Amino acid sequence: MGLSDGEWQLVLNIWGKVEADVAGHGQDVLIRLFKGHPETLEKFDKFKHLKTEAEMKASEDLKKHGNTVLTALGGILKKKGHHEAELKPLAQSHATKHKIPIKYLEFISDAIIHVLHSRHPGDFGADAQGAMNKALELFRKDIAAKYKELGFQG
Ligand code: HEM
Repeated sequence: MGLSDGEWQLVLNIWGKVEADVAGHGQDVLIRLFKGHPETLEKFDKFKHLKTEAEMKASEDLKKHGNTVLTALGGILKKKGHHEAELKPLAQSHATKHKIPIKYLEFISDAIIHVLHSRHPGDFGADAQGAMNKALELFRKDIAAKYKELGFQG
């Protein structure tokens, strides 16, 4: 499931563009997720009134959470697969506290890739698309393994 040095470079190069506006990207990611898959929004009680993209875009609380999400994922990707320590706390909370079905991680992955297409069409070429998909697939695999280790079957 691993990535070559080349594939990681493609990943970290496009990620570098995300780093110019982590909160903006994070915001757009959660908007895509919540609009494409409303069942995910149901996990955030404090966002229940947010129904339209405009309402979501206007929420600084949602933007702040977007920042929190991509900051954590950024820490993980920069480790190039060597992300045990970063994944431990995240699997623990998401498996045992928030109880986020593993499927929803695939949805947020899709949403991340969508935002990258939206914001960086010049720089997010097909090689970088393939590599990002691989990187997110590794992330999902490793966390899904932790979920089961923790007894979370959702
Ligand atoms: C790339 C995947 C994800 C990353 C990196 C991520 C990261 C985080 C982080 C860092 C936090 C705060 C610390 C913590 O509680 O662990 C958090 C909280 C949370 N996450 Fe995630 N998350 C991801 C996916 C998801 C998805 C897909 C959902 C729901 C469909 C979700 C639901 C939540 C909820 C409900 C909280 C608590 C929010 C609050 O009460 O303020 N997460 N996430």
